[PDB]
Amino acid sequence: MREIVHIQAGQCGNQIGAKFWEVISDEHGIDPTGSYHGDSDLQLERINVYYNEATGNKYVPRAILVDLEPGTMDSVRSGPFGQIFRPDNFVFGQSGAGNNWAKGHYTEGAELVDSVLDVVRKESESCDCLQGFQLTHSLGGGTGSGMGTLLISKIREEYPDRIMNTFSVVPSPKVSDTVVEPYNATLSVHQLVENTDETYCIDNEALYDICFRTLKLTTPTYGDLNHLVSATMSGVTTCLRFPGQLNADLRKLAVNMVPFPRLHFFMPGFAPLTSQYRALTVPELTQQMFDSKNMMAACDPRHGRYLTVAAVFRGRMSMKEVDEQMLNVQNKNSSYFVEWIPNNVKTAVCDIPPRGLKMSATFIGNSTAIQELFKRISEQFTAMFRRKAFLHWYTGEGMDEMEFTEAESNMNDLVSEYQQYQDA
Amino acid sequence: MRECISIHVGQAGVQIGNACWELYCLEHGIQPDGQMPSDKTIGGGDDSFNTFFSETGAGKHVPRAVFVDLEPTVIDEVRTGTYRQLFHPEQLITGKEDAANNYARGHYTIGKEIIDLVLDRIRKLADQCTGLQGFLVFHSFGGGTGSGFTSLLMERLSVDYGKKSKLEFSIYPAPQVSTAVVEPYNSILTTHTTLEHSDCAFMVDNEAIYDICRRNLDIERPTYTNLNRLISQIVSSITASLRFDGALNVDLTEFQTNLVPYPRIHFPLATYAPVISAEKAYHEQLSVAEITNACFEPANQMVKCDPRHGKYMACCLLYRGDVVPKDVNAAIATIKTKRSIQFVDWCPTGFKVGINYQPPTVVPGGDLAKVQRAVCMLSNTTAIAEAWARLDHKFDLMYAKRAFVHWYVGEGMEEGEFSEAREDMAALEKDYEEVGV
Amino acid sequence: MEVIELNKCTSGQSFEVILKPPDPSLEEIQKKLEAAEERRKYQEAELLKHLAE
Amino acid sequence: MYTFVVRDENSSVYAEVSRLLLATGQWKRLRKDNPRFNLMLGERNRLPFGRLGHEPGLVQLVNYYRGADKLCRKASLVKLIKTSPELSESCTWFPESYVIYPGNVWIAKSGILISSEAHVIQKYLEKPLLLEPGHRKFDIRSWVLVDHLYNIYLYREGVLRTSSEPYNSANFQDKTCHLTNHCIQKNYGRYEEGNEMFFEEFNQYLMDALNTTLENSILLQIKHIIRSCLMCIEPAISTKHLHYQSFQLFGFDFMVDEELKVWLIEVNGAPACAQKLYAELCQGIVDVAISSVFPLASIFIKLHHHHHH
Ligand SMILES: Nc1nc2c(ncn2[C@@H]2O[C@H](COP(=O)(O)OP(=O)(O)OP(=O)(O)O)[C@@H](O)[C@H]2O)c(=O)[nH]1
Ligand SMILES: Nc1ncnc2c1ncn2[C@@H]1O[C@H](COP(=O)(O)OP(=O)(O)CP(=O)(O)O)[C@@H](O)[C@H]1O
Ligand SMILES: Nc1nc2c(ncn2[C@@H]2O[C@H](COP(=O)(O)OP(=O)(O)O)[C@@H](O)[C@H]2O)c(=O)[nH]1
Ligand SMILES: COc1ccc(CNc2c(-c3ccccc3O)nc3ccc(F)cn23)cc1
Ligand SMILES: [Ca+2]
Ligand SMILES: [Ca+2]
Ligand SMILES: [Mg+2]
Ligand SMILES: [Mg+2]
Repeated sequence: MREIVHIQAGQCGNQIGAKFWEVISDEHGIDPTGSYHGDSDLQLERINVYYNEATGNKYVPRAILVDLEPGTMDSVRSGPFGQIFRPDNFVFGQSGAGNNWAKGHYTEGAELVDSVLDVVRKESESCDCLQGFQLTHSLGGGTGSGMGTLLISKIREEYPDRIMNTFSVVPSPKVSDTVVEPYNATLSVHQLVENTDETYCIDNEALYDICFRTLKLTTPTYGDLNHLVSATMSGVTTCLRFPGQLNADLRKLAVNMVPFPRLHFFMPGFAPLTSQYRALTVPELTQQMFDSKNMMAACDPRHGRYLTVAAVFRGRMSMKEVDEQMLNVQNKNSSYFVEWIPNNVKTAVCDIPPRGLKMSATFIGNSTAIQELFKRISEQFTAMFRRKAFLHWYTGEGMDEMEFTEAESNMNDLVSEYQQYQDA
Repeated sequence: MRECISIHVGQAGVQIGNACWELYCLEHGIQPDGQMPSDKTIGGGDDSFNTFFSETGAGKHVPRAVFVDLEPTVIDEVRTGTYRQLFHPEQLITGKEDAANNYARGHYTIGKEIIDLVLDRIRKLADQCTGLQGFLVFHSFGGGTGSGFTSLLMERLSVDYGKKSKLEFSIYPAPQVSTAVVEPYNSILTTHTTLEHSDCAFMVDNEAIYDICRRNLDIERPTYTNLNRLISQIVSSITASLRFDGALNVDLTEFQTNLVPYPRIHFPLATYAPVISAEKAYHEQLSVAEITNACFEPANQMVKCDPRHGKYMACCLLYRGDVVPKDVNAAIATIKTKRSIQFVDWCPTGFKVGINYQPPTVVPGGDLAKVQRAVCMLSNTTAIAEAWARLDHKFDLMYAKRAFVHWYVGEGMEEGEFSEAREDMAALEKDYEEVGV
Repeated sequence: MEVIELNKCTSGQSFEVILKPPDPSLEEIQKKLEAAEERRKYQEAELLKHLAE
Repeated sequence: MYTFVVRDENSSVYAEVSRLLLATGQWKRLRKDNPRFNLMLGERNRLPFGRLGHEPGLVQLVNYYRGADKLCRKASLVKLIKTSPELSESCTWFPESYVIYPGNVWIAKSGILISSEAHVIQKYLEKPLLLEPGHRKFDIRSWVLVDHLYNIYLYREGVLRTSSEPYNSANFQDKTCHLTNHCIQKNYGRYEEGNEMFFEEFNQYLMDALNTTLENSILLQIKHIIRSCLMCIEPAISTKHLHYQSFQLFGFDFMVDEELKVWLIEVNGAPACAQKLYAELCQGIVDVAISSVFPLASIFIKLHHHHHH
């Protein structure tokens, strides 16, 4: 198990997905045209996980870029690292999806999906041992949300034994394109609960607050939020992209993180938060990554309990000190980790730090406090749905009110299920 | 002589085999290409070391070893590494997809598709043997392959070679170094399915070995390299009598007869001394009395537990180096008057001693210091059930909530096999308690 | 303290000292491996039937 | 910020040690099935000693010494004394005792039978020491605390648990005058409150009535019996060089005969303290047994005697 196939869908999907390929291409010594001008052999040892080798020792991202309009994807080709992506993997429609889940899932996107699956199958075939798929998308618009979840469903049909990962950007009124976002998100969460093994919940609420409160950006752009997203994505893929004892794969992650199959919504965290000169001591990384202020999902982990945790330290540091500090927070806050999964915190260290920082920590948590996120979206949803507001946009593409009711019910069930283990 | 086949399954089994076979080669004077200058019968022999090595007409000495991993990366390091020419490609078996820390994936799913390839390569070695005794199996309790694929192999080895002895070398899981949360499920699952098929099993608790490395070798944070090099000295102590001239534990049946009167209770506690740092400038060499006494300290055991609050059914002192009978008896005399060494009413309170004059060999540029004398005590004490109770509690905790169970079921297994396995262990713990009080 | 069965050779010596006296078949196996492939294959059919809906 | 768990709800002593610990700021309590504790305050039956000291990052301490039951069950204490060379069959301070399973007066116990006709049978002390005015029997209770280093700490306040009915040679069935237990009595508190005479008082009585002191006539022999019993089992129970550590509180019960000779009746593995003496004892447990292992931001005598021979 090595090769992953990456798909990015919609405005958000392709914006954050572009930053991901920018960040990791720098980490693996690949340049804006595709050539390797590195220095360490550790950079190329598992370059195969995310890149294909090409004619002339070029490395080509195993990346499929999907949108229902060409706006965002002409920007990706324009932008700093655009010329690296394989041009056949740009698969785009013309009319877009108007922030409408139904258009993504049932009408506009249905027209386009079979072409995306031909590129998926192309990349899937020239793979020694495919472990799975990761998708970047938001849940709030129509393409990345509705079409994205349509893809997932199709990929599962054709490759029912491979892993499915999402980086799924959850919406907030604090960073809001349209009033129908809670609808779109609730329709997609219903899909994600059934058809993914792992989902990283990137809440835009949490990114806005990190940007505002902790980084002193008064007027935060999507660029400022995506700076935080690509550093988190860099962190939660480190163990796949580098060595050397942890034979870490997506299946192993799924097995150890997910005690119950529907409860696979991970809260990510990063330390230190940036946009420095003083490197952080291991105690500080350990305090910071576990801090609510450093979570990429707007949930207080003190309101819930940690089912499982996976922590990843980057830089040159004492592993003695890393165990000591990781054991200190467990022993000093033991009520917040479930007694009925012994040794639920697993920690790893990797010598290569990220660009900029001498040392950093990335956190992956399956906390029951994630319910707060689904409760927040369940509330915004009901505010509108109890008066059937804005529904005509969805019923005009053939959807029924019963489908909204179903979806509202699955999410509220998810919330009940997370609440069940907080009290056990 | 009668030949022995070593089988190494999973990362843990394979890396520990590497460490053992390296050490075996240094001990017998065999070199990385397979040449053994001191051997004069070229192309064959029935010497003690031939139990573990075969010979080619070119003069190469070849392990009676099979390495098996469901994924290639760890066995690739044997293929491309310092002892690459030592092994024959057909001895080294790899898949493409590991068991993902899941007993049931390694046993039922990925197991099924490779069991016939492995048993065929085992038969290729068995058919070079004039009188096979049986098997030494190396594996982890906690890995998906180590647990899951091992237990299917043990089931088949009983069917295909029913008259032969099977010894287990087993790594009991330790949270300090453990890369998975479901090892308690994997360990109880494999222990149940393997119990009737193993004749004698030596548990090694990574916790114990890791603390031995911190405390006695001054290693800040022990790697697998550190743990394994220490484990191979212990393994080597135990298997030396199969590879050298002597009259104790000369075949695999004698391990069972000396160490295992009641056959389900077949988990002997290994204790080992002395472990001394190669970076220690000044070391006062320890005597027979001192190191025989070190064998009744819990801090030197392979599993942490308290033999004082238990009973022995057998003890075996395996000395290496400058030791003579009368020094051992004088040490045994002293120790009996101090310590709590209560035996079971039906067994003779005694010790079977074995001494080999050649002192322990150590890997050059390794962590262990060369010593004038070392000893490995093999005692079947009821105190080792402490290890089962801990592992059983951790299983109870997770299983009450059905946590992670769905991953196993999804590979075809039945929720029933969990409580079935756990009831056998419940019975196992109750057997130890009868004998022990 | 009686020191019985003393055997010596040039590479070592051994003795006892006494302080005080007192399997399923190839059918059954290939069967239940295949019953777990039944249930694996049922589970996957139910998935593909649900996806067909 | 040390952590602990409580698993005996009946311990009056360790209810108070629990309360004293919380009211500090540096000790948090946890739920009984959390593994991540420094201190266990464990259970009387089936304490899982084989799960302690396997939590990386925590030092673990427990308030029982595994194996100490060999001193606290009566049947095994008789067996330990008869069989151990350091307190032989010719042990001058233990009542001649025998074990058979389910001046020649005896007692039987583990419902109690004092007779000559008829578990453990034990010689009955026909001529015990009697307190005047009263003409009445008593037993002494000494509290002893063994820490993690096997220091043996005798607590300076013992207690006489008195009888309050004149003692009778010819009449054995009347239990209020022969059995001096604090329960069996409830003249319950005629001569002293609750049938308890502490040491300052009992010393003065001896001074006045017998022309001696408690130290010389009784306490030297108590200190010798405690030190002899615990040093005997030390190799079998010491937790020096072990992966978890133990302390324990014991209650030794004594009888003084008419010529001032002390006899060991029984050792108790889960004793309760006397009402007055809780605060002073439970504080000293924290000082000596617990805070020695887990330091923060005397009332005992230490029993040690290295005579050279
Ligand atoms: N002593 C020692 N323990 C090891 C080694 N490798 C892994 N372990 C331990 O063994 C357990 C994990 O089992 P592994 O052998 O890695 O798993 P595997 O058999 O390779 O199976 P999968 O990876 O599940 O397919 C944990 O308790 C590890 O700490 C090693 O080289 N030496
Ligand atoms: N051999 C003997 N001679 C004189 N009195 C004796 C005796 N054996 C027991 N007794 C008396 O019987 C009473 C109770 O017996 P014992 O002390 O054995 O049981 P117990 O369980 O009540 C003590 P504890 O519960 O405090 O540990 C004591 O007050 C003691 O004085
Ligand atoms: N963090 C982040 N959120 C985004 C970005 N672009 C859009 N969003 C959010 O995504 C949602 C709208 O989805 P969008 O991707 O534009 O729609 P689609 O193209 O139809 O899939 C809203 O919640 C936006 O706030 C981005 O680059 N970063
Ligand atoms: C109980 O938590 C876990 C146990 C096992 C795994 C599998 N692999 C993995 C990972 C990991 C796996 C896939 C992708 C990204 C990752 O960062 N990160 C760690 C860190 C430590 C460690 F021991 C294993 N890790 C994950 C979580
Ligand atoms: Ca159209
Ligand atoms: Ca030869
Ligand atoms: Mg938009
Ligand atoms: Mg493996």
